[PDB]
Amino acid sequence: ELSAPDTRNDYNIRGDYIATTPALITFDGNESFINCYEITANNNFDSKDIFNLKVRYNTLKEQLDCFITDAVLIEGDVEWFILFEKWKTFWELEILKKLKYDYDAFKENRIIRLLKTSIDLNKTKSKIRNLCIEKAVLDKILICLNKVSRGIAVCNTDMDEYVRNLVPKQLTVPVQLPGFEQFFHVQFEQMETSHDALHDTIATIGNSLSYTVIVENLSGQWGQDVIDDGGYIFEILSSNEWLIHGQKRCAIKEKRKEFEVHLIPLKKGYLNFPRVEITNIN
Amino acid sequence: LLNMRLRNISLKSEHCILSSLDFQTSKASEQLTKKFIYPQEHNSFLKLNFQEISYKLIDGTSQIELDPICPLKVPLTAFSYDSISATFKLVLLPKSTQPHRVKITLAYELELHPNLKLPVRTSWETSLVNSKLSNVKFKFINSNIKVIKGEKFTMRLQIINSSSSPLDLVVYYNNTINPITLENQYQLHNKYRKIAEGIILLSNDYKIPYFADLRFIGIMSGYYGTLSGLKVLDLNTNELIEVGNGASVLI
Amino acid sequence: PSMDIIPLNELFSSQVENVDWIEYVMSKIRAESNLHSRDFILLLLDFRNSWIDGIKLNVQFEDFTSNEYHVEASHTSRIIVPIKKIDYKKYNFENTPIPRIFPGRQFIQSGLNEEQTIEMRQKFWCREHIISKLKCNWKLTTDQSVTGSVDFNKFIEKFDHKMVYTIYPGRLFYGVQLLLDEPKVKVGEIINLKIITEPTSTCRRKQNSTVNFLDIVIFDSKTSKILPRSNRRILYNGSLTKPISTTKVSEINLEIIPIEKGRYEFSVCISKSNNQDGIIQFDSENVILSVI
Repeated sequence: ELSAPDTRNDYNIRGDYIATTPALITFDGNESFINCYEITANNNFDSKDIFNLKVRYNTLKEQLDCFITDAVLIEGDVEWFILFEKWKTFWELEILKKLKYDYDAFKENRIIRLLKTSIDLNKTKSKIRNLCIEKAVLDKILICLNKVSRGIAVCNTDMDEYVRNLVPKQLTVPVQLPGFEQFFHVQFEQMETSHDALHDTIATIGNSLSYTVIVENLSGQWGQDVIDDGGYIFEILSSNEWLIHGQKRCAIKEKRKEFEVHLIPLKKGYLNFPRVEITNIN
Repeated sequence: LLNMRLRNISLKSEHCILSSLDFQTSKASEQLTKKFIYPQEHNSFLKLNFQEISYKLIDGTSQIELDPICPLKVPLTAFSYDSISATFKLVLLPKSTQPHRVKITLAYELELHPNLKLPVRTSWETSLVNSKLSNVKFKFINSNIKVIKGEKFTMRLQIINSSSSPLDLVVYYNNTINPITLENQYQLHNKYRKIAEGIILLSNDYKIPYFADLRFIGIMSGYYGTLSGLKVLDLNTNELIEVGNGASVLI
Repeated sequence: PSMDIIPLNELFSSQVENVDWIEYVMSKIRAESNLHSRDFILLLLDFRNSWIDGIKLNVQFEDFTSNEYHVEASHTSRIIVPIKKIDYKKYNFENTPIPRIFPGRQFIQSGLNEEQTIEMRQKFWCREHIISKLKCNWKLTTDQSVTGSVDFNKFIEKFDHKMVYTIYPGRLFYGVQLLLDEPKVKVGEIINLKIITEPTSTCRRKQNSTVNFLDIVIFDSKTSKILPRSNRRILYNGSLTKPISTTKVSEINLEIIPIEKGRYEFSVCISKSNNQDGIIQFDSENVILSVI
């Protein structure tokens, strides 16, 4: 979830992820989980508010442990009437050293134990006053879970209202730049090779430093390369920056720069500072 | 020592080497004149470039630019002008000369006068399909770039062979997927997919008999630069000549 | 002598209405909105005479009738015929092809396994479908009354793995379509997506792994797909691994909000596990949107 601060602008967070239908994720750093938020800027410039989030979660070890407890040794209420209600904390102290295999639990298997000890556990259960009506079930469940594999079905059926979700939070202050600009250029390509049908990118990014500059990269061309030299005319509106290119060439490296952070600056005109450099080669 | 100049030369495939000169006001000269100008309270300079030209050879000919150029004047800037030289098949390296005229106008209409002239050699710092065995060459006589819709069209091969046995070769397109990092795996799959069913040859398994007209029809839209499906097999001493030539957009 | 079968994916907008198959296939696409594109397959068969005189060679399908070609003396002329796919759930393709006789024991201990028998039944019954509609009715140009028919039974030899993929979609591992709400959406808007999945009758082949993993790839309509950081591109909730299961009509509905441009195409991929080189099906439904 995501929460908006007490300043209360017209921030419209349309992004709000609810994992209602899946109770599933994995974060083993092989694939990439990306969450994203489609927020809105304020009614005016607003650069420093505070955002706090709400991630409910669990960990998969007690997810499979809740599954193994609720459907491996305490499935019915008949065994839950006597055989485990007097040894529940002993069952938790036995379950905390299970150490199930979480390396093949993300590849076509779930609730599959590793090569942990199962020899002296019977002697440890026999050392106390554990009756055979529970010592048969607590041995047969570990013997079954020593080699078994489940699926993604009937996982939420055990996970439903049987996990304390640690609703953690963080802090994201929505960082901002320093030097606002607003420019728009226009090009006219004197063709070396006739046209290479280039793909465009009208950038919007601002430089935030002192005694600095704004460096731009040209559009991307994908036919026969090394050619299509583009001429340009600036019309550098709403400022007085310094330009450092004239009639470049759209091959391997042109880098039509514009020295910006020297004179005639402004304040933070938006959420961050902006430079919405929209080229238009028509 | 007021505007550092460099020239970059590139080799276009259309038999015209393009050389572009770039001029930029050097930063050491900028601070050098800038502190003495800001002593008299000046922030932006005025170097008026009023006559910039490039000359060719021992007889001086003025090769023009690729576009227009006025008489401009600015400070703390850089500008590049590109001329089109002629591609040389021999080892004669052309030596050209360039010249400029920077009018370093100090204020209240009290201007200095500077001129500069460099001269150096325009070096470049270092298709027809030919086989590996014999004299057999391939080239498409029709222009390899062509603009078609998804309709029927034609294309024209040409063979220059040893005149001893000009025949005994066959063409075919091989409309099947080549049998292949999941992202690079699926990118190579998309390349091998759109190769194998993008255009289809309307006469494959085709015995050749110095022209050879072969006719396609194009199905799927996109630019097929070096369309490499079609594969001319040589019958005797069984090997394969790839034809990595031709590029048809289908829009 | 030969034959090959290739599908198609472009819609073929008009003024290309002079080529004989295109008007028929685009007429069937044009009205009847359930009769969709993307599932037509062209079969490419090459008529070649060994004679001294020209022929005309009109090809009749069950309703498709081709134009009048002209094969002169020894040349080939690939006549391109449209055909739709053959639906696996509507038909049955796992019954033994019958012998004519009922007399001989025919060496009743048949030397075949299960899956080799089933792929032999598929390879026979696919050409049993494509022969039982195909015709041709030829005539000579200089004689004009020597009109005869042809067969196809002594000419088509067998199939391979490519023909049984391309003709029969039941050989594949899952059946997918996509549902998209607005293909012309402005950039400041998030749009629900849908991926229906319907497994096959080759789901019997594995029988143990009850999960498979639906990858998602995105490509700029030109080439060169986007790496999953997806900056300047589709801003996407969730992650692109989305586990699905055998014998399930699942729907991995997702969300997609654009950033910069228009030309985007969406597709899937099946990979059977999470490791490298577990991949089984390069699925290619590949529908398109735009963002103004």
